[PDB]
Amino acid sequence: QVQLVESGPALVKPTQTLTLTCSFSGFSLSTSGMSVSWIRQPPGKALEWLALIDWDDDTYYSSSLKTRLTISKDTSKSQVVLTMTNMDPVDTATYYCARTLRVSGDYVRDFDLWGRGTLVTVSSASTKGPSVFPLAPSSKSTSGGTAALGCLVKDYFPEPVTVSWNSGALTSGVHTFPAVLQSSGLYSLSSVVTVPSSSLGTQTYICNVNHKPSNTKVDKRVEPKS
Amino acid sequence: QPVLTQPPSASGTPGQRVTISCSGSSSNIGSNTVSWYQQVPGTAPKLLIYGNNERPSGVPDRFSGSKSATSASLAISGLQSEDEADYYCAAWDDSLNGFWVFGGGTKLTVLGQPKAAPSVTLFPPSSEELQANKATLVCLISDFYPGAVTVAWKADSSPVKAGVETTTPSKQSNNKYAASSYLSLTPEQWKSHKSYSCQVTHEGSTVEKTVAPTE
Repeated sequence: QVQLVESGPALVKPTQTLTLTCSFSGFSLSTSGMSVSWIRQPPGKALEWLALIDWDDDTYYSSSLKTRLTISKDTSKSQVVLTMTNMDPVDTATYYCARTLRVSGDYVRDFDLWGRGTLVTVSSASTKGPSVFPLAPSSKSTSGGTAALGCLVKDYFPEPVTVSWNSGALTSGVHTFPAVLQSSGLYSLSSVVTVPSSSLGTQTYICNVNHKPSNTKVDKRVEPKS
Repeated sequence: QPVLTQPPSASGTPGQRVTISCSGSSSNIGSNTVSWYQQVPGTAPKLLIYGNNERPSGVPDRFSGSKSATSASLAISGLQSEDEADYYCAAWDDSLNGFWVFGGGTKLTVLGQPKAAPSVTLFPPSSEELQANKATLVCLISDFYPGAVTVAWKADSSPVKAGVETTTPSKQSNNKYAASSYLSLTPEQWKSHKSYSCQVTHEGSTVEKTVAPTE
């Protein structure tokens, strides 16, 4: 019921300003003992707290990054906004918003709930949407009663891409692999689903690829090989 | 950029009690409560311990936190496989107008887990890609443990390294690992060989899959 949902640009150019928004529901920031923070995590590295705003509008900031940051809230919109100036490639990270809660008669629960986070990449390279190709199941490539088919999502930038199958109706046997970062600086990934070998003839399979950074979605039908 | 000091890694065998330390200073851990967070690959951190060694609903009491002077510790008793994750401590620092400090994180390994051979699925270039004047072979590798493989590609029977790109292994939900490898070719190269193969080596054994253009 409590939700924290981060949003903002997937890609920022060096020296530019980043603005992120946390849209929350299920609780009120004006409630005594509530606060919301932004915390970031560079890929494969540690969490780093950036700023916090509390129910009384008091703000706190990272002592090392303070000069670059502003945090504010909009009661009317149930949003908390972070601004960070002079972005650099080292600022590429997943940015999370997290809630803190004090329950009367108990110690504070710091960062008790976290959003899913939003990835921000700082780069001079331009956005590029993916080319999506079907990976059709072959007759020599079945595993007895099951077969794997998939889609290749080639040459996109920046991350992330998400993939579902049959508009979410097909969930069993789905495996979307982490992307490869090519030497070219573009990414590719693949998603596969395992289905009954006998179904290939009668069922329609469609991968739904979402590349939010390029505002692109592709639904690619994966036809039996012929 | 202040950070509480944690060891980069910790390990134990199932059933064991494993501890993870977190070292700070008088103005953070020395003066304030330490919390702990668990982060499984691919997800946001979740609060594990807060306040007076308190646990949010859903966190078993075999996770417990302690603190003394300027260091804190997370003890995980009755170690289980699902406990594999990165663990972070955090504490407020009263100095410099106030700020949060997080630890550098500790990756917890449960050792002695059963080996598992990789499943390999190999796809040839699609007709659609070939008609766009490109060719990519896609080798998907799943369900292996431990999480280290090497991938080699062959054109016919001979090694090919040019055009190969391979991911680091990544932990799946089941604590096994997955990886993928891609071989970029021209459509002329694809068509001019009898076959191409992806060979995955794991714990001294190999699985090789082959595709051919004529198929």
